[PDB]
Amino acid sequence: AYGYGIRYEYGIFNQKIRDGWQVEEADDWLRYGNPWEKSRPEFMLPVHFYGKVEHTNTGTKWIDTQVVLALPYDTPV
Amino acid sequence: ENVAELKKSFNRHLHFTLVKDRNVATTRDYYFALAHTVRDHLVGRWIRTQQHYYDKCPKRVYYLSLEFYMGRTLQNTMINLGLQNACDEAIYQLGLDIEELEEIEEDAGLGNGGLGRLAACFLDSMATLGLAAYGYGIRYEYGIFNQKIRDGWQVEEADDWLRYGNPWEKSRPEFMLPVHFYGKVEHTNTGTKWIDTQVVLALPYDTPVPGYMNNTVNTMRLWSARAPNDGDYIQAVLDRNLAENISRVLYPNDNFFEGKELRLKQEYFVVAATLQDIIRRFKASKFTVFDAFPDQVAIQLNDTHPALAIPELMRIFVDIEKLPWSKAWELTQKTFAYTNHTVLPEALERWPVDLVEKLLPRHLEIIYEINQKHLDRIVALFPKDVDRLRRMSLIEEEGSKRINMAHLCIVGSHAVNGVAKIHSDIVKTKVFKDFSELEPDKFQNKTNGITPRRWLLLCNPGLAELIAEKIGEDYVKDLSQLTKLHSFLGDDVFLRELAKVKQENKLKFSQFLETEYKVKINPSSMFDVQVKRIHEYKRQLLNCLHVITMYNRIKKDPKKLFVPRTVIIGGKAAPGYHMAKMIIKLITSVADVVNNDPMVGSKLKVIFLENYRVSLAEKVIPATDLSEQISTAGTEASGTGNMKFMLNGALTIGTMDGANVEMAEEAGEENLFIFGMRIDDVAALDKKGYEAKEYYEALPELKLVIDQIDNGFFSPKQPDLFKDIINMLFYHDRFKVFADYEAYVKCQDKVSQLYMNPKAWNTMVLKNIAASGKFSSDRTIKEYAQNIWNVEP
Amino acid sequence: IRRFKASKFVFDAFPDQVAIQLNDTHPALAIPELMRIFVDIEKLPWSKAWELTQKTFAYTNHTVLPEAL
Amino acid sequence: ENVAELKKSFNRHLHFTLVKDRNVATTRDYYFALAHTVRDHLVGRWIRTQQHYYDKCPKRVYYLSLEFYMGRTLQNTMINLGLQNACDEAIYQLGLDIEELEEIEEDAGLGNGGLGRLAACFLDSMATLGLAAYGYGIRYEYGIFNQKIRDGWQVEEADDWLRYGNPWEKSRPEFMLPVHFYGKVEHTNTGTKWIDTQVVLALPYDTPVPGYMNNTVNTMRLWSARAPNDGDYIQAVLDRNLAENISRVLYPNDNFFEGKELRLKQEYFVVAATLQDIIRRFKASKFTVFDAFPDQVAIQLNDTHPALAIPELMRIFVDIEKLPWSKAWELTQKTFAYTNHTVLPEALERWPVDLVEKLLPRHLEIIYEINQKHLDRIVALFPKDVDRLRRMSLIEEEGSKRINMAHLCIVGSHAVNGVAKIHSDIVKTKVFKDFSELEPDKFQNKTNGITPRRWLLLCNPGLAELIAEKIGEDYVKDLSQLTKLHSFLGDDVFLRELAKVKQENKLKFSQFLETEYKVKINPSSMFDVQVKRIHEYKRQLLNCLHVITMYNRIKKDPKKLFVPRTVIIGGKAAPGYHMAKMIIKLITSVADVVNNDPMVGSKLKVIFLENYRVSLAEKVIPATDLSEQISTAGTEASGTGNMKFMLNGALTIGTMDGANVEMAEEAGEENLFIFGMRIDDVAALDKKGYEAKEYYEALPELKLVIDQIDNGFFSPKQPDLFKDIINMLFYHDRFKVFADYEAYVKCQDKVSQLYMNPKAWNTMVLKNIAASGKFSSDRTIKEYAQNIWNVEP
Ligand SMILES: O=C(N[C@@H](Cc1ccccc1)C(=O)N1CC(C(=O)O)C1)c1cc2cc(Cl)ccc2[nH]1
Ligand SMILES: O=C(N[C@@H](Cc1ccccc1)C(=O)N1CC(C(=O)O)C1)c1cc2cc(Cl)ccc2[nH]1
Ligand SMILES: O=C(N[C@@H](Cc1ccccc1)C(=O)N1CC(C(=O)O)C1)c1cc2cc(Cl)ccc2[nH]1
Ligand SMILES: *Cc1c(COP(=O)(O)O)cnc(C)c1O
Ligand SMILES: *Cc1c(COP(=O)(O)O)cnc(C)c1O
Ligand SMILES: CC(=O)N[C@@H]1O[C@H](CO)[C@@H](O)[C@H](O)[C@H]1O
Ligand SMILES: CC(=O)N[C@@H]1O[C@H](CO)[C@@H](O)[C@H](O)[C@H]1O
Ligand SMILES: Cn1c(=O)c2c(ncn2C)n(C)c1=O
Ligand SMILES: Cn1c(=O)c2c(ncn2C)n(C)c1=O
Ligand SMILES: Cn1c(=O)c2c(ncn2C)n(C)c1=O
Ligand SMILES: Cn1c(=O)c2c(ncn2C)n(C)c1=O
Repeated sequence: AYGYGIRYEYGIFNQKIRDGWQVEEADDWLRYGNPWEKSRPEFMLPVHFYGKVEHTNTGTKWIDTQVVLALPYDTPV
Repeated sequence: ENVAELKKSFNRHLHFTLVKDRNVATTRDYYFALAHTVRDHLVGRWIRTQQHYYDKCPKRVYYLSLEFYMGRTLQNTMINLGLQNACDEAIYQLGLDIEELEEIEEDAGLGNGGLGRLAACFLDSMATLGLAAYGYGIRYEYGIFNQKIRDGWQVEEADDWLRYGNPWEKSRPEFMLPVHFYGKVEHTNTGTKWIDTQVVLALPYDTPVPGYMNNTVNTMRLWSARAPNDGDYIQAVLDRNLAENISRVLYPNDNFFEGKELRLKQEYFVVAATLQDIIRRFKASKFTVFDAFPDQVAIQLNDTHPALAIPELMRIFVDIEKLPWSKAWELTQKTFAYTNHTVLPEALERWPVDLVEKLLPRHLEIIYEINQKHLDRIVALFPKDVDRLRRMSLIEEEGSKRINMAHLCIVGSHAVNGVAKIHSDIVKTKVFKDFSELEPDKFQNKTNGITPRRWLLLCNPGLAELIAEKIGEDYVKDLSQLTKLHSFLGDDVFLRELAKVKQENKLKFSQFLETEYKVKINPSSMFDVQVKRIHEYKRQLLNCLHVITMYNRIKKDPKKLFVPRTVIIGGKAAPGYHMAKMIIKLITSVADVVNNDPMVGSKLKVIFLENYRVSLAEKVIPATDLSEQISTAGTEASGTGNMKFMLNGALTIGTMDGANVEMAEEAGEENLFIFGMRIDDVAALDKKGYEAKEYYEALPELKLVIDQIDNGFFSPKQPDLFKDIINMLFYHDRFKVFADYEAYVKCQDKVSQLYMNPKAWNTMVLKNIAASGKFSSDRTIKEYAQNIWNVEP
Repeated sequence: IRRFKASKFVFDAFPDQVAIQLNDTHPALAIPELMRIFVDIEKLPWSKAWELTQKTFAYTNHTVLPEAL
Repeated sequence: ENVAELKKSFNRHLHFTLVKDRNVATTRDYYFALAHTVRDHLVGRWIRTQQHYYDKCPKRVYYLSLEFYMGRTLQNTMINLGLQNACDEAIYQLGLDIEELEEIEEDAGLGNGGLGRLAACFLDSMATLGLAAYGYGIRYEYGIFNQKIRDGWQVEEADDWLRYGNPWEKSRPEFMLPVHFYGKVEHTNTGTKWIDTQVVLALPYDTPVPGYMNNTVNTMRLWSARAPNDGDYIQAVLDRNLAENISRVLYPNDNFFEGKELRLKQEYFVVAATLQDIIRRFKASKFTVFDAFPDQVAIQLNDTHPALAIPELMRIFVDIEKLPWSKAWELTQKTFAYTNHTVLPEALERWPVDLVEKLLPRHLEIIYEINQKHLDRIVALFPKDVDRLRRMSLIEEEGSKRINMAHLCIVGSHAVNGVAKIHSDIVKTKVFKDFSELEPDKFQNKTNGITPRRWLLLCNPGLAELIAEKIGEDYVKDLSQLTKLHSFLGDDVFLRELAKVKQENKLKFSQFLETEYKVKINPSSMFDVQVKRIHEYKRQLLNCLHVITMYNRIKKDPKKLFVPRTVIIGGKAAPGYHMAKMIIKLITSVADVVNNDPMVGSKLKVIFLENYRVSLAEKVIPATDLSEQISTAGTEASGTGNMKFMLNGALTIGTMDGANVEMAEEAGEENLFIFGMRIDDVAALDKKGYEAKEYYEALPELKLVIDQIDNGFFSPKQPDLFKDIINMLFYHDRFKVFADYEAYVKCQDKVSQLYMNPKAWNTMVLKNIAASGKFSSDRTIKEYAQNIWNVEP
């Protein structure tokens, strides 16, 4: 088995009670470092967003896209 | 188009076209049903394409050649039409294996090697670029012979490729034409008349040439010889074979001139038919009327083989269309362009005027007049220099008069090109100096190329997919896009994936080798490959020396670390080429000793790849680690196999000759294993004098090899079997094998070193593949379109 | 997909080597994305790819609350 | 320590730290495993060193700078720890190439050029001398951008140097600190209070600085910006980027002031954190308590960038530690020392008081008070001279009020120094005349230096070994020992060995050039190099004129003996520096015409060295024959690249400017190719009036070059592409390029003459290297230690 998700810099917020109301504080869980994760840079990948669809004889092409990279981090289970 | 409908069409053809059902259908039957199913997808665009050319009348390009080394058509057609994946699925769903059906198809081997394969790659490129191009050749009943090895020797078998029928060809009876021979000339008051001739009919067969994913389908028109219809009755009917013998068989000579009357008939046959077909088409279009001819028609001469086209066109314009000489000649020079494909003396076409007088009387007269107008000019511009007249004449006088067809092509053409920088240079400043000095702008270079469809997409889908997943499919039509590959030089994973692709190709090709040959293949060894026509200039002999060399080093120190190799050498030898046949026997003799010696084991295997042809090149090329391109510097006009291996992930070891020089420039010299003498070194060694007995005396490793070959170590039953080889090496070797021996071996040692460093080896592989873009035949044709034919996509 | 190709692999065996559980609808786009890869990248016909897809994916519904759909 | 144990440690890290084995390990993985293996050797001495400083409390030196151009750390660390040879052997025994692993390491390019590299050389020197020194900067997520050339133009790419992680840095979370911004001031009865501020946290990262073979390891502490922890929730979390943008990227400007609010934030950010960290440390040691502060702490201001430190310290002493102004001010002046690094008007920092009022309200008030006490004094000593008050004020009134940070540094410091005799002189008697007249003993000179470890031992091992075999290894710590080299001026063999070293460096660097660029390199040609940030004052343009000059002479008389050269010009241009970018395009345009003209051939090659950085300087510098140091006299404060080339065997051609003047003094003027106007000539030409159209009218060779550049000879597709360059040269050239053209070219001709006399050339080379001792940064720091910081090794 393999789990697949997103490595959020900020997880679910830390909740505090101020004057009886809930107050949210950023959960900066990686500030001091996480020894349990292992970057795997050789497996980085590009992800596309936006752009448009071109219908050519070589089939449909998704062009003019903005690219973002995906850097995986493995945690042992 | 979709899977379900492809299954129905297949079953429909198996039934109505093959008259079979699943219980009685043969493998050939399934293949024909699939072939017809795919073939139907071309018809619409083929009619549409040809109709478009008629309505818009773009300038037409005619590639005239005696050779078209087409290989197989089914897979190629499925890829260019975007049907492969669908057909693969449909066939699989019908319970069949498409790969097995594909092996049924006979190769259309109407060529000898490069020259014929270049023409085939050009058609693909011209169709992919959307040009109104037409290829014109001869529909040989028999192509290049099928090669077999019996008792270590090459044995030839007729290549009866049409026996079972050809679904990819379409007879065009309405365009049949008569071609004349012999007869005599009559200079009357109504024009010159070529009469009392022997007539042979030419029946054209059209084969569709589909471009890659563009809806364009051009035509390859091949002519067939047929007896006219107008002593013993039986013999007379049988004698009809004589005429039909004209398009019977392809002359099996690569880079060698054989002045056989039948060949001269094939040259004129294809030429007379083609030029009459182009003229008819011209006059049938929207068009003194001929002034626009050179603006509507461009004819490329593939080597001097179709040289007769120059006078044939003149004959037509003057005797048929009644145009004055001066005008006829002008249009001719604007119409023709000549490609010189070789510099080897033995390959030069020099026809005895006696032979030409008897067979083509009217053409001899025209060639003589062309030479007169030609020499009158020279005499004017150089009143003194009479030796220049002799060197530029279309006629050679020394002994029996002969015609220099190359000279004839130069004067009747407006463009002349070599097939690689170093070759074109040698052609312009050395071989045809006297001509280029007068007409400098006439000579050019058009470096050869190979189509990335058949030679990448078709032969190595794994590599095409890997590349495509990283930089898109853009590269198929614009190969210079492979340079983006440099972005991943430090990407360890992409390098492991690149290697996996090669290894899979090697594992598969290995299954082919253990199936066709006894030998056990070390799948981890290095695949050292040299496949091309057997020639002394290509030096399969040099390679053979290195193999025996490696063998001895192994026997000498069995415990000495040796990088394993599987040396593969293949190629057909011209039937009458004695030295080529002997070289084949030597290789087969070596393999026998090598592959069966317990001490060498899996360290070294040698294979003489039988029946090397296009379909076989598609299998071994993707599986190669090391490509041997070792002809003597200045002897290989260009080479194309070298490009094939470069595009498919192999490293190259060769001399600075042909296109090898340009490969080094594109990828960087350090990323190739260059060695040996260069154009200048060979010349120096010549002026001085090549004494082969010196290297033998100064190199012990070479001496051991030579002694083994000379004393019978590789032919115990026949101690002097290789005498002729030894004799040529020591006294008649124009290709200086012994002179590059030392550099070659040292180069080979470095290759072995690098092979042991996968990271380094594949890194270089990636730079080569990244630098192969330049060699796509689309780029070659692009330069032809712009600088010679003046046509646009 | 890269792992599948690097193992002892064309894609006919994909569903027999790969099972992808979609935790609620959040990763729903994985379905059309695989179709995209199969068809636009791997050049497989639609019918074949749709078949490989359904065999590969499994969906787990984690709620019926209208505001969570 | 020994080979076997280094192999085990390497394998131990590959396994436990990289979670890899040999079959799946990447090149980056091996590099990290080696890096960690070497890194372990520093820990013991790093803890020991810092513990020693705490127990003995020696005076501490803090080098405060916005820049640290560190380059790579692995090799440097192996050399200073005496591990290189052992690691090289271990790695080789593991089947790897240490050189390939080293190339994986990203440069820590947190600098723009000299100013940042000087700081880096200083840390090395301070650690080698055993000083209790600390460097303080900003840990930029992105350093100086990575440069690429696309279509002849410089293109910028983010230098994401931390992406894969940095083994040489150590987060120190327990020392995190808050830095405030904005807010307002409150003058209460319990002290002044700076409130309602925006807080940003600064997280320090420590990097060890190992001295050469001495067991000392100091620290380089770089600060990182982090958002505090105490509308739409998502946006709020995302908005945390704003604060963190403070230490996001290094401003890519060399010698140019950009008054951007973000930059002002970086200046204060690094300053507030540093001063609070030093104060805390001070109060945490063995210590009214602050009276001993200046005896325990010395802070050097690298240029005016960290000028805010003066008021920040005042703010701390008065508002936090509750010290009276008079005392606070005294301690401050005893603590700070200021180094002026430039005299170029455009590089001067002048912040609009409006910007400072909003961002640093409490600091504006303190700067105003400092100016009041400052001007009250002047008014006293010069009751009449009111214009003197305007010229010495910390505030400039002309138009929008601005703050002269340099003035602020002078009054708050007890020492001010230039970076070279001629520069310091100009700083003391001209630019700051009004200040030095009152406080003469305040101004000094501290000629720049470069570390012989990285810039000799690391970059040119062959030369270090040759030198070491002749005079011992003593010179590494005392470079003035190179003078013993004079003992071998007539030693023909030592001269042939000196030349071999250079040639090897040239052959290796040549492989780098043919690998990165198409061009074919003449390994025997003269390596003419000018690598530095692109500037009009540095005159890469002048060099370019000479190249075009040489090119024309070659075209003019192809058969005229020409001493072959490989001209290399490289350097990054500030992104918004238009003229610098245009200059790059010109050079690339020239190379294209030059490198591809058949008539010039191997006589001349031109290369625009892409992405010039520390690791690249280490490759090209050892490979240089001729070093171009040709900035206009009086414009280069000092220069350090010039020193690098001198120590590595290159001859210099330049003007009497910066440290070039001192190089001539040490080696003897005749042993350098000096030319052009001098500080006095340029002034005369100014008073008179520089009319560039005169030299163009009086020098045909220059006119030809100019016409070619202006008429499109180097940009056919864009005839007026270089219009802006021509326009500046003829009407807006403050660096008088045309004025030194003639002298420069004549100087260049003499260099060519000498190059043809190997004995003479290398003899001069030896005198230069022998005279380079003075330029070791150990000597520079020694003078800083004795005359400004008052600390001992
Ligand atoms: O960063 C080092 N160790 C690591 C150890 C670590 C790793 C993973 C989680 C927690 C701690 C470290 O302290 N951190 C990584 C975290 C971050 O990125 O902020 C904090 C380190 C050890 C070392 C030893 C020498 Cl000699 C020089 C530099 C060094 N850095
Ligand atoms: O020739 C027929 N189909 C063709 C189908 C075909 C066409 C072109 C190439 C290969 C196969 C056929 O079998 N061949 C042509 C080849 C040749 O030239 O010898 C072999 C055919 C189908 C059919 C069906 C009926 Cl009911 C009667 C006669 C028929 N002939
Ligand atoms: O992060 C580990 N090693 C570290 C090792 C390292 C440390 C510092 C610089 C480079 C490499 C790692 O791979 N990186 C830190 C870099 C980053 O900040 O992204 C990349 C690690 C080892 C390990 C071993 C197990 Cl069993 C589980 C989790 C693990 N993480
Ligand atoms: C490509 C090819 C050739 C040309 O090979 P060279 O090595 O260039 O002589 C010859 N024969 C076949 C079958 C080919 O596919
Ligand atoms: C040394 C160095 C410099 C300083 O060069 P000058 O010629 O003194 O301006 C600039 N950049 C780099 C990368 C250096 O190594
Ligand atoms: C006469 C002849 O077959 N020439 C061949 O032509 C091909 C195609 O141009 C070249 O690649 C090759 O080197 C050359 O030997
Ligand atoms: C502002 C700035 O970057 N100044 C630079 O400082 C270095 C180090 O002192 C000098 O060598 C150089 O000539 C000068 O241009
Ligand atoms: C290439 N070649 C041939 O193909 C050949 C030949 N002699 C006969 N043939 C067929 N010779 C000498 C030759 O060099
Ligand atoms: C088949 N074959 C040849 O083709 C051959 C030969 N000797 C020379 N040649 C060319 N021998 C002995 C032979 O058996
Ligand atoms: C050095 N330099 C720059 O770095 C610069 C500039 N203009 C913008 N920039 C970034 N100018 C005029 C300049 O001289
Ligand atoms: C990339 N680039 C520039 O950077 C540039 C320019 N013209 C001026 N500059 C600065 N052009 C035309 C250009 O392509």
